[PDB]
Amino acid sequence: MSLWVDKYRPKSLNALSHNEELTNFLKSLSDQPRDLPHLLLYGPNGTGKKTRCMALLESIFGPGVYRLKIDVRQFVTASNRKLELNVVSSPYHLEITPSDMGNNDRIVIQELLKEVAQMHRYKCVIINEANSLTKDAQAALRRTMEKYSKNIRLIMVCDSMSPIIAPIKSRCLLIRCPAPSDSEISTILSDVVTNERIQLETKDILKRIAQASNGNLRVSLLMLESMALNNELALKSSSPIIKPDWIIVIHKLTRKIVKERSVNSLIECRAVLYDLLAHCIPANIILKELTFSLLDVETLNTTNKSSIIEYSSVFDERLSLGNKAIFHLEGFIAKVMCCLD
Amino acid sequence: LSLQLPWVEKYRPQVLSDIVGNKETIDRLQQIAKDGNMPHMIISGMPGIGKTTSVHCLAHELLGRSYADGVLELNASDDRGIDVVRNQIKHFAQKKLHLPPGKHKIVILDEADSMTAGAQQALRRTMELYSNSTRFAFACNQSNKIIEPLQSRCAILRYSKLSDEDVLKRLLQIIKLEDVKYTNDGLEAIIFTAEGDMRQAINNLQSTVAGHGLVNADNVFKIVDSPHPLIVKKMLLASNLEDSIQILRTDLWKKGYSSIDIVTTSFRVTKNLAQVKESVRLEMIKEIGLTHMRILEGVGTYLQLASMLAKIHKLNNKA
Amino acid sequence: AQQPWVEKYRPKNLDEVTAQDHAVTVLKKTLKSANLPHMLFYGPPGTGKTSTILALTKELYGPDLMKSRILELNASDERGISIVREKVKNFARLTVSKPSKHDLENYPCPPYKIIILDEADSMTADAQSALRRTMETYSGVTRFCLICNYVTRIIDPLASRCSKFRFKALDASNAIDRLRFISEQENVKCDDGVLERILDISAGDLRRGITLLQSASKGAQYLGDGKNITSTQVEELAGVVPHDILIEIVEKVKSGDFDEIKKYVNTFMKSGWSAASVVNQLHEYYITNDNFDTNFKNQISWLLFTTDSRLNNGTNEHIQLLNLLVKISQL
Amino acid sequence: KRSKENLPWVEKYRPETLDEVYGQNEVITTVRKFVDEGKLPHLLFYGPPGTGKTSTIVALAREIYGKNYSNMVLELNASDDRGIDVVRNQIKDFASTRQIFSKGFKLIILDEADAMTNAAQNALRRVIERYTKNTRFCVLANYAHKLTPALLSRCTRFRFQPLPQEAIERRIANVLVHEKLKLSPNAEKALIELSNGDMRRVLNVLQSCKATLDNPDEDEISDDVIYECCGAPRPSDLKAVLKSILEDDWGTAHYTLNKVRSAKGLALIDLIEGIVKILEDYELQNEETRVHLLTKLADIEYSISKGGNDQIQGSAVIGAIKASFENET
Amino acid sequence: REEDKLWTVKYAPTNLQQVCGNKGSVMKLKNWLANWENSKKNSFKHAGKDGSGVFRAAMLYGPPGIGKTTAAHLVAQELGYDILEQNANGKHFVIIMDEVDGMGVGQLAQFCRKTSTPLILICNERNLPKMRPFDRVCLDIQFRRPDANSIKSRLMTIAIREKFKLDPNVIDRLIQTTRGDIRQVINLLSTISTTTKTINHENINEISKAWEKNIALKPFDIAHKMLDGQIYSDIGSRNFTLNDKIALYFDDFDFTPLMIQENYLSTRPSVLKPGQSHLEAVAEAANCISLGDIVEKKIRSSEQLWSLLPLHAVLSSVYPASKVAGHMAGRINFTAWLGQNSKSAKYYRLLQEIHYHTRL
DNA sequence: TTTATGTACTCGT
DNA sequence: ACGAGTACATA
DNA sequence: TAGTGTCTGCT
DNA sequence: GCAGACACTA
Ligand SMILES: Nc1ncnc2c1ncn2[C@@H]1O[C@H](COP(=O)(O)OP(=O)(O)OP(O)(O)=S)[C@@H](O)[C@H]1O
Ligand SMILES: Nc1ncnc2c1ncn2[C@@H]1O[C@H](COP(=O)(O)OP(=O)(O)OP(O)(O)=S)[C@@H](O)[C@H]1O
Ligand SMILES: Nc1ncnc2c1ncn2[C@@H]1O[C@H](COP(=O)(O)OP(=O)(O)OP(O)(O)=S)[C@@H](O)[C@H]1O
Ligand SMILES: Nc1ncnc2c1ncn2[C@@H]1O[C@H](COP(=O)(O)OP(=O)(O)OP(O)(O)=S)[C@@H](O)[C@H]1O
Ligand SMILES: Nc1ncnc2c1ncn2[C@@H]1O[C@H](COP(=O)(O)OP(=O)(O)O)[C@@H](O)[C@H]1O
Ligand SMILES: [Mg+2]
Ligand SMILES: [Mg+2]
Ligand SMILES: [Mg+2]
Ligand SMILES: [Mg+2]
Repeated sequence: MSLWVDKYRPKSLNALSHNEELTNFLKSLSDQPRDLPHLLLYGPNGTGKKTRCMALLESIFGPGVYRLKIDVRQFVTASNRKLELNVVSSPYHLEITPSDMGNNDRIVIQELLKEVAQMHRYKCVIINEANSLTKDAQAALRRTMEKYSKNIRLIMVCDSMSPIIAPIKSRCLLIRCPAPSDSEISTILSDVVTNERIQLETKDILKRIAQASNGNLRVSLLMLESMALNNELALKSSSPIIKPDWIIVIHKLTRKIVKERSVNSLIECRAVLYDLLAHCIPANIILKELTFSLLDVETLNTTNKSSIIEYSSVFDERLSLGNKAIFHLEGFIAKVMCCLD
Repeated sequence: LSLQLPWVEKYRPQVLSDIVGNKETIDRLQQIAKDGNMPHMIISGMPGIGKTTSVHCLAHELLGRSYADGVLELNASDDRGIDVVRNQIKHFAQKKLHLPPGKHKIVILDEADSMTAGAQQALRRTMELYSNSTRFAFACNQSNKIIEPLQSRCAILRYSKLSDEDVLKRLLQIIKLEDVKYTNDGLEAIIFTAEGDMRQAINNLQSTVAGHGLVNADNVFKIVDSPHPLIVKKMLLASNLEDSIQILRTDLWKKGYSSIDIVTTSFRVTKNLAQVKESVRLEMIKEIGLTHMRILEGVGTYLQLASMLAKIHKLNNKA
Repeated sequence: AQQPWVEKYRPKNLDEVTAQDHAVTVLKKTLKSANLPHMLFYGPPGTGKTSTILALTKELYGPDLMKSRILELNASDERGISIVREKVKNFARLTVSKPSKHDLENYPCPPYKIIILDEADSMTADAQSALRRTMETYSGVTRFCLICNYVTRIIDPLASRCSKFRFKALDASNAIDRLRFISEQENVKCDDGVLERILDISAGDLRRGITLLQSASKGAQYLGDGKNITSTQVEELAGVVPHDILIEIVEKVKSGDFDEIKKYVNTFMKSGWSAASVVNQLHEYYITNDNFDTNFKNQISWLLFTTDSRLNNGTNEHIQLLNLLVKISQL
Repeated sequence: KRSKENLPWVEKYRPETLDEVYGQNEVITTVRKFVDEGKLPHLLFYGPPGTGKTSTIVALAREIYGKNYSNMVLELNASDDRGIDVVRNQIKDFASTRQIFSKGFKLIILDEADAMTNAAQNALRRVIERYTKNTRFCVLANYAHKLTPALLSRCTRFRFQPLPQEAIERRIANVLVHEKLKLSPNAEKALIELSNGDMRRVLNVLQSCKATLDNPDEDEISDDVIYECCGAPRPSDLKAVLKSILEDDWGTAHYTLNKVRSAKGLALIDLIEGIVKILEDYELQNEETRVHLLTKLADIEYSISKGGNDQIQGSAVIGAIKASFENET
Repeated sequence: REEDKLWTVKYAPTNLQQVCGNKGSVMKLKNWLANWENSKKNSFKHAGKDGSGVFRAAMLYGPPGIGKTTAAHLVAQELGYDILEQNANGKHFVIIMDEVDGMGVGQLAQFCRKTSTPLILICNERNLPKMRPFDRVCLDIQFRRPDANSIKSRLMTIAIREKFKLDPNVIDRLIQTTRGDIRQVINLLSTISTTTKTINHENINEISKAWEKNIALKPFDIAHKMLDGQIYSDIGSRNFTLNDKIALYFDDFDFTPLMIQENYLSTRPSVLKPGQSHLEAVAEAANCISLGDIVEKKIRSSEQLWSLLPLHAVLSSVYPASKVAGHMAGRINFTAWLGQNSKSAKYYRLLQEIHYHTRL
């Protein structure tokens, strides 16, 4: 693929240079694939958890695992709300992600598991974004992977278990994929720019990219591609870091909040929130980085920052227990302006 | 064995004069029975106040001894639908029966509040077509579900709660006709336990007389308890927290009242509460509904109710 | 073997159920008799409720009879009010299958069938209300069993109609024998208290402890040096934070500077350690220590409880732990 | 199936005569004088779960009627469908037609009637009113808020009080006589505070205790057997935990609570209700202390119902109690 | 038959002089019907002064019992037409079908588009979603609550013919009590005159208290009523109680809480506490909207706890507007979340459309 | 949008 | 008569 | 052609 | 509340 993030992706444990202790543990588990428990890989985003799951599969299932395909099935729920979530099929392993509307994920998971329960011989299943499960598909898994413990193996790819209920953690193995420090991120970026052709004026550009990414390999590779295209394959230390329009408008919103604590300012903040939620960005990370932006302003005091993080936690639990994403964000911003004024 | 007929139909009124309550509606019905040209009416309100027996007595006075020939008793008990009810209304209205020169065929639709919009809009057409031959009648628990044009093309005679005088008069009539010993304490106990309802009052009186015999307040209390809204209102308006907690436990936890019913009654009482500032009522309702949710996931612990009352007193104390 | 340890050492018989004996003795003496009541198995996950009920099913009727005398329903299939009103009602309405001469000769074979609803707390209130008289109407021909790790979700009538058997959590003291037996049977080496530390890490769940022991064993045969398993390996495999990082976390907290605290919080979150473990470790450090004042201990206990309760309801671990550190820094 | 003794104590014993029902003495004598004299109205039986509603109505049907009442009395429950179609077909045909077995009136049992729809109740109230001459309706409901007020007003309301100590004592004496079993006074007291006014709970615990003993005969069940079989914390244990929380430091109390939980596998939640129950009779000079105690304990049990780490929740209980009592002065 | 007939049909308007109120719409319909043949000879190329020539069919709406059907019949019969009803110039058949909203709507709209005969539609709601096909295919003749003079004179005539005393200054209360429903006024006069032949100002207050023609408010009317500082004051709360506020919510309970959240920011509060700024009042008000977010999540979930609907009123509609209540600076704004949800859902659909296309 | 349970309705066989 | 597809209310 | 006064649609 | 339209008089 022309994209830079996915060309340079390891295809086995020996090709994995992200970490060594976790590679040792993965090949320790792969040494005896017979007694393999249900896995749960967790960590910050961009650590290659999907890649580690893949490389473990080829360590266990051998070659040919990356020969995936796309299959279409039909799903029936209450009334006649037809669902056609796609399963990413392949020989041996079958891959599917519960990226439904978040209301009827039970039927898809149950149907796929009961269909693959017909028959080395045990079929592993990985589902992504398992944190945002609706607490009911987890209830289905709680029995499905308990009874089908000799034919189906289930692997969790999620960034946290805080939404995950206790039984799922109980009947699964908790292994952690950490994010690397700046130095080995700079090393892997140097390896990449050695593989293809970029002339570097100074080696500090990769360190600055690693600092900007804050522990994310996919973000680092996308940033490297962006700088390579913008600078015509000639990296320069004077070139500033490229930030998303999302973070840019959040920064402008924070500056607007701190410069004017008025109701009208809250109106344009609500308009920006409308547009950003229309850009299909989950509101939890929006609130998280918004609060981190409020805590990264020099003129803020310590009591104001403490109140900001308190309201952050409160509206975070409110956002977790709710569906209207705009309500909690608007309330938190109103409380922030109230605290500042 | 075969029982005697219950006190419901043993004393259901047969003529319009027997019905007690609001004098204006009853004597209007009597005057229009004397006249004969009865207009279409929608009757609504709280149930058991004479919303159907008054219509039956009016129909009896209108149609004399030919009642069975030209009265179509309809209700939700038999069958309801659009193209069943409209078919039966069309069949009944198209019956050329020799009525008296100043009389019509009265049609009674008891409990038509739950009727569909299509059935009501077809009933409008049947009215505007056969108004010169038949005149309808609606008795419903809530007129809000009825479409607005139906109430537009009707003589609305909504009733209200029967006062203690009407209930006392009717109960004294039943007592004198059934040879029941009574006491003023028993009478007022029946009045409070009636909640302004005839059927509940006669049921409590019948239970008391066929049980303890003497109609006193204590025997009525043994056979039936005080309504929960009053006790819950006393709960949510008490001064101290320990008094509220002991009232809660002794009156609604040692008496077997379900916790979800307690919280629902608290919500209704606070929503229909007076003499309290509006914002105070709103915040009390907010926290009572939080406790309601807490009961709803499955946590029906008595301590949830205790915490609800504790937060009620915390908000009442104004920090 | 060919399949994991958790389903390999499941109690086949009633006597194999360790820790829980107050209900196992009841079931054992009900095996001889036939007056089996309705069972409500409630307790923490991994306490062996499913294993106990499967053992009871095997001992009551034997492998042949349970196929046609046991009905299994769970969240893997539909649990709506229609399914409750039709399938369960029909199954309880039919007569019992005739026991064979072989089954009656070997097994006691009580003349009733058992319908077990594992994860019964997930049923709707309407379904639970509908499934009330199916027990009493057909009690002479069948019995019901309910398994649910939240007993509070079960409504009052449904909980009353069944007998409550509380499956206590398998702590270090009660479940040491089972883990030890697994250790000598699988030839897993324990140095001084590795099994005890593993039981301490698990929140009363033997399945989690067996999983950590299996992972430690996997590492042991992968190294292949035949060396004694240390507590460091099993604590690193569990995912708990090393004590020195906890000490420097406390040092940063005692400083009170917000900027350094936030920077170190970001440094800690890019490591990826779970915030629940951090809350637990801060708890066992601050509560056990004596230098902190009583009011400070009460405040930090309340704050840790609030943080853990919020972490149970999803949310973001970064915000929760950063706010927790800020709160405990300003006490 | 295979003799009546092959049944649980809840179901082996079930009253078939009105004299075998204790506790609700007022209700039972009132309905007895309803049915013997011949003035039984439409009934509404309201009470807690497991307080003898359906047993009472079945015994009433057996007393009034003959043994063969299959076509005489129709029992309707949430186990089968109870939509408005059921009311308009089965109830309609049953109440409309005069009795075929005899020439008397009819009785229809609306068991757990609080689970039917509003339209079902709207049709059912008129079903009751039109055909009340030859048909009576008895309403069994645990929640009165799911019933329309018209259905409340039609039938006379019978409030089933929770069964007091006397009813439980006589019933356990009867089942001990029937099953040839002996009980210690502390064991039956523990049954009194554990049953929560339910025959089902006390009978199930008694059956579990009978199956607990190695020899059912010649052995007496004690309160320790009650506590170990039901997993109920001992009152002395609960008061010791509360005293350690209220008088010791944060290390001693935490160690004591962990040791108590680990020794007998006690549940933290049941410990919470034990402390709460021993806390109402504790005099508090500060009213806000009660507020903080109630709200903090309520949040802790809410978290327990949602689940989580047990030691953190136990220390949360300790901290809530200590901080609230710190308000004392 | 005689002397046994309802007042609403025995005292029926015989000509357009007898009909009272909404007279401009009466001339509009009369000129439409008189010039319908002129439009037919013109092949519907262009309209006239009133802009009704191009319209193939006319259509009426308004409150019930205002005289839409009566005026249509009288216009048809005075000009000379054959009245015919297909609802569920003298020799020219005119179609007078009532209750278009009582439903097929697409086929009826097409039949209105192509009709070789005069056609009149009578309904009560135009802005209904089912009436969207009738947006640009029928004339917009609009009736309303009529003036209290011609109906007053008609009631004088009816009363002096029926021999019962009344006062001149009763028409205003009669019209406003019945929301301008003339038929209900006739029914009220008949009903009262059956017993009380002295319907005057001394009794009209109990008459109104017994005969309020209560009607559900549209969302916009709900928002304006909910966002009023008078009804949350001590004096104004007694007239419009909390129960009425809860009852006001249930009229459009799907759309009520979205409207309150959209415009609780654009209103200047009038019940501000000492020290309560407009920004601080919003912060508490927005907190309750997030508090009401949990209730809406639980009600419309797998549990389906619809007994909690009154709770969603207080947390999401009443209390958020109870602290910022006052005169509004601008206009009622319709909620933009519904438009945002549709735009985001397609963007969410586009998010997973190409992503699965390029997955392999 | 929501999301099962229930009721309703008419079309079709 | 009964079953299936569609829509509405759920205070 | 332009002031009052009131009813109505903002989806 | 913000216009927009429909009268009455002028
Ligand atoms: N005003 C009254 N005077 C005498 N008996 C009355 C009166 N109102 C009701 N009853 C008695 O109530 C019973 C009939 O109740 P109904 O009038 O049919 O109830 P309802 O008022 O129509 O309410 P709903 O909505 O139909 S349940 C008979 O036993 C009557 O004797
Ligand atoms: N008392 C016990 N003795 C022996 N093994 C046990 C015991 N309790 C639990 N286990 C082990 O725990 C593992 C899982 O047991 P389960 O029966 O699934 O517990 P559980 O109560 O069903 O957990 P759930 O279903 O998630 S609530 C198996 O490997 C069992 O062998
Ligand atoms: N006074 C009593 N005397 C003897 N047994 C009783 C008494 N009250 C209740 N029981 C027993 O309680 C058991 C269960 O109660 P039931 O009457 O069957 O059900 P219920 O009390 O009506 O409550 P629900 O609706 O079934 S949850 C019965 O088997 C009876 O044996
Ligand atoms: N302007 C009026 N002047 C005199 N009487 C009227 C007037 N408007 C209505 N009425 C009376 O009220 C009755 C209502 O008749 P309709 O015109 O059918 O009512 P409507 O306005 O069409 O409302 P719908 O279609 O029935 S909901 C008439 O038959 C008259 O008796
Ligand atoms: N050791 C490594 N060498 C090269 N690329 C890596 C390595 N680890 C991760 N990556 C990159 O990470 C990308 C995938 O990351 P992903 O699995 O999405 O992380 P997460 O699962 O945390 O979101 C791949 O495109 C791959 O190029
Ligand atoms: Mg009635
Ligand atoms: Mg299980
Ligand atoms: Mg019962
Ligand atoms: Mg009309």
